[PDB]
Amino acid sequence: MAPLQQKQVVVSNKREKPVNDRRSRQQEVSPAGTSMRYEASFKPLNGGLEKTFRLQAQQYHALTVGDQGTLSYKGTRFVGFVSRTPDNELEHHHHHH
Repeated sequence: MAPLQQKQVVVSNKREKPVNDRRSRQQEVSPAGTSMRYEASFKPLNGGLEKTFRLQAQQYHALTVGDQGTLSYKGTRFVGFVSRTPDNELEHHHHHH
Protein backbone atom coordinates (compact mmCIF):
# COMPACT_ATOMS: atom_id res chain seq x y z
CA MET A 1 0.00 0.00 0.00
CA ALA A 2 1.19 3.50 -0.82
CA PRO A 3 -0.62 6.77 0.00
CA LEU A 4 -0.16 9.81 -2.21
CA GLN A 5 2.69 11.69 -0.58
CA GLN A 6 2.18 15.33 -1.42
CA LYS A 7 4.62 18.07 -0.53
CA GLN A 8 5.36 21.47 -2.03
CA VAL A 9 8.53 21.55 -4.10
CA VAL A 10 10.42 23.89 -6.40
CA VAL A 11 10.79 23.17 -10.10
CA SER A 12 14.37 24.37 -10.12
CA ASN A 13 16.01 23.41 -13.41
CA LYS A 14 15.78 21.15 -16.45
CA ARG A 15 18.38 18.41 -16.70
CA GLU A 16 19.54 15.79 -19.19
CA LYS A 17 21.37 12.65 -18.12
CA PRO A 18 22.20 10.08 -20.84
CA VAL A 19 20.08 6.92 -20.92
CA ASN A 20 20.71 3.24 -21.64
CA ASP A 21 17.99 0.68 -22.38
CA ARG A 22 17.46 -2.27 -20.05
CA ARG A 23 17.69 -4.76 -22.93
CA SER A 24 21.40 -3.94 -23.16
CA ARG A 25 22.01 -5.74 -19.84
CA GLN A 26 25.17 -3.66 -19.62
CA GLN A 27 27.62 -4.20 -16.78
CA GLU A 28 28.77 -0.65 -17.45
CA VAL A 29 27.15 2.75 -17.99
CA SER A 30 27.87 3.39 -21.68
CA PRO A 31 25.32 6.10 -22.61
CA ALA A 32 23.29 5.51 -25.77
CA GLY A 33 24.06 8.98 -27.07
CA THR A 34 21.20 11.18 -25.93
CA SER A 35 17.42 11.24 -25.64
CA MET A 36 14.46 13.63 -25.95
CA ARG A 37 13.30 12.72 -22.46
CA TYR A 38 13.99 16.00 -20.68
CA GLU A 39 14.27 15.79 -16.92
CA ALA A 40 12.84 18.16 -14.34
CA SER A 41 14.46 18.83 -10.98
CA PHE A 42 12.04 19.02 -8.07
CA LYS A 43 13.77 20.46 -5.03
CA PRO A 44 12.35 19.87 -1.53
CA LEU A 45 11.67 23.13 0.31
CA ASN A 46 13.02 21.67 3.55
CA GLY A 47 16.38 21.08 1.95
CA GLY A 48 17.65 17.96 0.24
CA LEU A 49 18.72 16.43 -3.05
CA GLU A 50 16.68 17.46 -6.08
CA LYS A 51 14.28 14.83 -7.36
CA THR A 52 15.21 14.62 -11.02
CA PHE A 53 12.35 12.92 -12.84
CA ARG A 54 12.46 12.14 -16.55
CA LEU A 55 9.71 13.70 -18.62
CA GLN A 56 8.56 13.75 -22.23
CA ALA A 57 8.76 16.89 -24.38
CA GLN A 58 4.98 17.29 -24.21
CA GLN A 59 5.13 16.81 -20.44
CA TYR A 60 7.97 19.23 -19.75
CA HIS A 61 5.97 21.78 -21.75
CA ALA A 62 3.13 21.32 -19.24
CA LEU A 63 4.91 22.89 -16.25
CA THR A 64 6.96 26.01 -15.59
CA VAL A 65 10.40 26.40 -14.00
CA GLY A 66 10.17 28.40 -10.80
CA ASP A 67 6.58 27.36 -10.18
CA GLN A 68 6.57 26.24 -6.57
CA GLY A 69 3.75 23.75 -6.19
CA THR A 70 2.55 20.47 -4.77
CA LEU A 71 4.21 17.22 -5.81
CA SER A 72 2.34 13.93 -5.73
CA TYR A 73 4.73 11.00 -5.42
CA LYS A 74 4.87 7.64 -3.69
CA GLY A 75 8.35 7.06 -2.37
CA THR A 76 10.63 7.42 -5.36
CA ARG A 77 7.77 6.84 -7.79
CA PHE A 78 6.59 10.02 -9.49
CA VAL A 79 2.82 10.20 -9.83
CA GLY A 80 2.00 13.77 -10.81
CA PHE A 81 2.74 17.45 -10.27
CA VAL A 82 0.14 19.88 -8.96
CA SER A 83 0.78 23.48 -9.98
CA ARG A 84 -0.79 26.11 -7.73
CA THR A 85 -1.93 28.19 -10.66
CA PRO A 86 -2.29 26.03 -13.82
CA ASP A 87 -2.27 27.68 -17.25
CA ASN A 88 -6.07 27.81 -17.54
CA GLU A 89 -6.38 29.48 -14.14
CA LEU A 90 -4.54 32.37 -15.75
CA GLU A 91 -5.77 31.87 -19.31
CA HIS A 92 -9.42 32.60 -18.56
CA HIS A 93 -12.49 32.22 -20.76
CA HIS A 94 -13.38 35.92 -20.77
CA HIS A 95 -11.23 38.00 -23.09
CA HIS A 96 -11.14 41.40 -24.71
CA HIS A 97 -8.75 40.04 -27.31
